[PDB]
Amino acid sequence: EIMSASEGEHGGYKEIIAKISGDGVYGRLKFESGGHRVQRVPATESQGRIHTSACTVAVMPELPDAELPDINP
Amino acid sequence: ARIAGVEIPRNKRVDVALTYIYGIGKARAKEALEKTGINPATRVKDLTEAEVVRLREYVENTWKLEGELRAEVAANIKRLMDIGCYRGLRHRRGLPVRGQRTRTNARTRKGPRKTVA
Amino acid sequence: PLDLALKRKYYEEVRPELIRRFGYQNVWEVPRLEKVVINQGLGEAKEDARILEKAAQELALITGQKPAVTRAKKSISNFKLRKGMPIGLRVTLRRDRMWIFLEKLLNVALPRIRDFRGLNPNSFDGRGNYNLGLREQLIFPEITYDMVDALRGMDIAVVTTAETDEEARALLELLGFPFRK
Amino acid sequence: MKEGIHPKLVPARIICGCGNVIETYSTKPEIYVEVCSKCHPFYTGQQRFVDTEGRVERFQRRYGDSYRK
RNA sequence: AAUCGCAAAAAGGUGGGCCCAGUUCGGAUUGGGGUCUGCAACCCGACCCCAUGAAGCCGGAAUCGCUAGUAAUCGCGGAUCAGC
RNA sequence: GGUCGCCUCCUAAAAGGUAACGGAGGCGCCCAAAGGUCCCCUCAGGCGGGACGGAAAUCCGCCGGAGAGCGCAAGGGUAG
RNA sequence: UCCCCCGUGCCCAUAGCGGCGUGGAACCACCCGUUCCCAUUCCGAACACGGAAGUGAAACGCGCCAGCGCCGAUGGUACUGGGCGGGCGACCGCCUGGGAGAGUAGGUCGGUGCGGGGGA
RNA sequence: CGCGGGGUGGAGCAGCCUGGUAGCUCGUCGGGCUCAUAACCCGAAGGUCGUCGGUUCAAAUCCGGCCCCCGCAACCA
RNA sequence: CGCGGGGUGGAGCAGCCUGGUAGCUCGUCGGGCUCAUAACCCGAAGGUCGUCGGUUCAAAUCCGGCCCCCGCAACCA
Ligand SMILES: [Mg+2]
Ligand SMILES: [Mg+2]
Ligand SMILES: [Mg+2]
Ligand SMILES: [Mg+2]
Ligand SMILES: [Mg+2]
Ligand SMILES: [Mg+2]
Ligand SMILES: [Mg+2]
Ligand SMILES: [Mg+2]
Ligand SMILES: [Mg+2]
Ligand SMILES: [Mg+2]
Ligand SMILES: [Mg+2]
Ligand SMILES: [Mg+2]
Ligand SMILES: [Mg+2]
Ligand SMILES: [Mg+2]
Ligand SMILES: [Mg+2]
Ligand SMILES: [Mg+2]
Ligand SMILES: [Mg+2]
Ligand SMILES: [Mg+2]
Ligand SMILES: [Mg+2]
Ligand SMILES: [Mg+2]
Ligand SMILES: [Mg+2]
Ligand SMILES: [Mg+2]
Ligand SMILES: [Mg+2]
Ligand SMILES: [Mg+2]
Ligand SMILES: [Mg+2]
Ligand SMILES: [Mg+2]
Ligand SMILES: [Mg+2]
Ligand SMILES: [Mg+2]
Ligand SMILES: [Mg+2]
Ligand SMILES: [Mg+2]
Ligand SMILES: [Mg+2]
Ligand SMILES: [Mg+2]
Ligand SMILES: [Mg+2]
Ligand SMILES: [Mg+2]
Ligand SMILES: [Mg+2]
Ligand SMILES: [Mg+2]
Ligand SMILES: [Mg+2]
Ligand SMILES: [Mg+2]
Ligand SMILES: [Mg+2]
Ligand SMILES: [Mg+2]
Ligand SMILES: [Mg+2]
Ligand SMILES: [Mg+2]
Ligand SMILES: [Mg+2]
Ligand SMILES: [Mg+2]
Ligand SMILES: [Mg+2]
Ligand SMILES: [Mg+2]
Ligand SMILES: [Mg+2]
Ligand SMILES: [Mg+2]
Ligand SMILES: [Mg+2]
Ligand SMILES: [Zn+2]
Repeated sequence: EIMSASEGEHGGYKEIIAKISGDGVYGRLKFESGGHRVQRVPATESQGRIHTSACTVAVMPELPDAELPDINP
Repeated sequence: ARIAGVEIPRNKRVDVALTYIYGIGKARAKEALEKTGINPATRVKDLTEAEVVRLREYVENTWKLEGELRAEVAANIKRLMDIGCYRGLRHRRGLPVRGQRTRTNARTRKGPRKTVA
Repeated sequence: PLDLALKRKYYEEVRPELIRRFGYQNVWEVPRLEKVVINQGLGEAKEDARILEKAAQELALITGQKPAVTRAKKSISNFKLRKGMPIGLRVTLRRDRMWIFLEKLLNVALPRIRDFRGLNPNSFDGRGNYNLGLREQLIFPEITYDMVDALRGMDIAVVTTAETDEEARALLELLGFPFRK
Repeated sequence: MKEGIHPKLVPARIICGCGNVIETYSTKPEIYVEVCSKCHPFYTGQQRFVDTEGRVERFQRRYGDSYRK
């Protein structure tokens, strides 16, 4: 289920975050964190040239959070 | 109401009038005429009660008609859907049975267009 | 009194047959009808024209007596209905006029319906009453084609002195009431 | 009887769709009928009508054999 | 095989019916019953008979073809190929 | 800031009455029928039955002493 | 005077619900008929009239049981008019006169007045 | 209470001259032209003229009464 | 806490005074235009109106309690 998701005119997603819920999820998506290069002739190509591009992705595990039960005398 | 299952269009001819019975088409209409010997092109009301009562029972007893016919048709789909044949699963999911292409059309089994993003 | 085939069938056949089956020790203990009540629940002509005033004519045509009106008990918003506003017809048939109804109903009217498969036997009340429904009023022969402007059904209700459905089912089945099982 | 708004109850002859002369009373004097108690299927016994055993279906379809064992 | 056959061209003419209606318009969908080709038509064939007779009463924004035997309309033939 | 007259209940200690910036609600109208009288009728609710009809529209049955109704707040009264 | 029925009061369920049997000579009811008086927001159901063939089925009358309902002591307590007592205090306690509610035992399927009709 | 003048279709409205003529704009619909929204040009629908009632051959145009909104100036124990 | 206003489709704002009836702009979705994007053009979706209650035949509309937001007040010592 996606959360934040800024579009990208065409196509994208220029930025998009998503909560992938389940079991063994972080275990198999651990190694995705990093830069992913892409080489191809893009859709946007004004002629016929192959264009290199990149996208950083970041997998972050589920963080059990908890604010302090207010103050304490 | 009236012969046979319900009343038939008294304005137009009798060979047409029979069609408007859930059980009779133009085919069995012609036959109902011949195996009763009645005038083909004479209007409904114009038929003498003598002509009427003879044709009344003739067709009631020969084939299945109206809710009686409908009954079997309904009963047919039941048994298909229960044994779980392919022709039954297609009824079960409300899709076209007689093997058509679903990627387009087949609207008449699907109803109106269920467009989503 | 009156020469009525049904009034006869009851007394000269059904009635002694009832005593044959259950055996009563008094002549009055033998079950018999008392009321036959018809109720077209129109209500469609609620805040609408007295289009029901034609349906009165249709109803009286069948019974041989004028039906009175019934009006709204409480008011209901969901039904587009204000209290007191008229919504239905009731006509009670006692004595001889009752018989003439059943004598015509059981004979002519009932079999003239769309796919008659026999009256539902479960539809029995409990303390000896039986109720059923009609969707069409042209079923009766007194009603013709142009006399009708729309299909108006009715809640036929027939009562009896019977202690239970056993006597009731028995009484009617001998009279001319078909059943499914 | 509150006579003054009720219809007449004339003696009615009723010729039915079987030659029947159903003797009774009614509001209409000469009314004719399509079907009556005297010939309806679900009225006079189990009857038959067209329906006998539901088509040739299905364990009795016949119209073929290839077994002798 | 200019011999024989596919082969009735269909619009057309004549005759008869239909009377402005979801209609004798429309033939989708479905039931039941069969014919053919193939080892074999469940997924997955074509055609025939019966019954069912849907949406549709001239189509928003938009858009296409074609200037003469052309456009529109009416059939027929073939390549493929057991079959469609 | 809140309140100011009138009404209902409680506070109020079993007559009446009784305070507080005590607890809770209403009123400033309405009806030519909602009034006078004679005559007849009896609820709400519950279960079972009932074409469209549903939780409930109108109808049947059985059950029911008042829990309905009595223009509107509440109390009292009220189907003899 | 004693029993039965009818009308009617009183007491206000110890009288009622439910179950069980019983009563038609009389009385009553249902019942029969819908011409007339009268009547139905439709129906002779109700109300009304003229009856008297049937019948105690229903209603009602009379008994019969205690499931429900209802009634419900004695004894004891709570509470309390009055009079005191103890404790720092919050609250307890004694004498005197009055005395529930609940619960237990148990009771109840009525009593009765006037009038009319009929019985011994 | 007393004076002043009005509804005319869906809103604004002369027709209220001087009684025989019910209009304009927008609105809405169809067509035109149109990259368009739009201006623009043709056609169409809707008026019972606040009510009952009176004069007239005929009156939304005149009167009697009255409904109603706005407008008028006083009064307010 | 003392008074006032407010909470309605993803954003912003009508509708509540007078009960029956969810509206505007933007956004989003589907189809056009264009080589493509935006503009533009055509069609659609999308809330049971903060929340518990009560009034009513019926509540976004009326009435009471709570939650959140906003402005005003908080003075003489
Ligand atoms: Mg971004
Ligand atoms: Mg960011
Ligand atoms: Mg007989
Ligand atoms: Mg009864
Ligand atoms: Mg021709
Ligand atoms: Mg087909
Ligand atoms: Mg057309
Ligand atoms: Mg002040
Ligand atoms: Mg008190
Ligand atoms: Mg006290
Ligand atoms: Mg005093
Ligand atoms: Mg009731
Ligand atoms: Mg009830
Ligand atoms: Mg029910
Ligand atoms: Mg529901
Ligand atoms: Mg009581
Ligand atoms: Mg109130
Ligand atoms: Mg009270
Ligand atoms: Mg004496
Ligand atoms: Mg016993
Ligand atoms: Mg006895
Ligand atoms: Mg007995
Ligand atoms: Mg005896
Ligand atoms: Mg006797
Ligand atoms: Mg005697
Ligand atoms: Mg009685
Ligand atoms: Mg006698
Ligand atoms: Mg006797
Ligand atoms: Mg005894
Ligand atoms: Mg004691
Ligand atoms: Mg002491
Ligand atoms: Mg001490
Ligand atoms: Mg202390
Ligand atoms: Mg102390
Ligand atoms: Mg203490
Ligand atoms: Mg103290
Ligand atoms: Mg003491
Ligand atoms: Mg006692
Ligand atoms: Mg306007
Ligand atoms: Mg004149
Ligand atoms: Mg004039
Ligand atoms: Mg103004
Ligand atoms: Mg918002
Ligand atoms: Mg573009
Ligand atoms: Mg959707
Ligand atoms: Mg949604
Ligand atoms: Mg609420
Ligand atoms: Mg509410
Ligand atoms: Mg309050
Ligand atoms: Zn017949």
